[PDB]
Amino acid sequence: GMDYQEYQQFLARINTARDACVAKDIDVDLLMARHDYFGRELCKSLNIEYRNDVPFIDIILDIRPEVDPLTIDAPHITPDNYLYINNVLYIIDYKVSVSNESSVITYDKYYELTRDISDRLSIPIEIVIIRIDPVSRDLHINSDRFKELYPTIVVDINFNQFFDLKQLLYEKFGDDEEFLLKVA
Ligand SMILES: O=C1c2c(O)c(=O)ccn2N([C@H]2c3ccccc3SCc3c2ccc(F)c3F)[C@@H]2COCCN12
Ligand SMILES: [Mn+2]
Ligand SMILES: [Mn+2]
Ligand SMILES: [Mn+2]
Repeated sequence: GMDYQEYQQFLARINTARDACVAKDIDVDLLMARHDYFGRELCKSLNIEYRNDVPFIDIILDIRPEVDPLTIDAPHITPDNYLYINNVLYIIDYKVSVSNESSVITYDKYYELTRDISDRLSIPIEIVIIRIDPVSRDLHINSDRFKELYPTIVVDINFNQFFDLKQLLYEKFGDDEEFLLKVA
């Protein structure tokens, strides 16, 4: 599961919170930690270095190190990770969601903004959204090309600890109207 030091920090934050807005920050942080926890376990399965929100220009400079960083027309996107293999750039983003809604938003955006730099570099750029459903624990990957690259991708984890911390948060703030309708 998640780190013991990380778990206790959430538990301390929940026990000291008295205010809805602080409680919603803990809620958004639980989602971020849950996402990052998935990323690290996924990256282990894919045998790639764990990364998060890496600037696209740093990706171009890694795969094509002769490119002038001062004068390259690159998109201003920060994908979770990438894999450059057989002159194909796979742009990876981690998702933890019961819905594909957030996947379609990220795909449509990353696809549209990588067409030009793909033409410029003469490198095909494949957008790979890797989503785990946190209930079913099923792994859904859009990219056929990415799935043909790898053996069947298995990320055998659960989010029971995240569910538990969220449950404690709602024990304490479940009757706070300001918390229940808090966005942050
Ligand atoms: O890196 C991400 C990102 C993802 O890669 C993602 O898959 C889902 C969501 N993301 N993001 C979320 C985020 C990420 C993970 C879990 C919950 C949240 S909830 C709002 C929020 C994010 C990041 C910072 C922040 F201050 C936020 F309030 C932002 C959005 O766009 C830029 C980069 N990014
Ligand atoms: Mn990200
Ligand atoms: Mn992500
Ligand atoms: Mn695997």
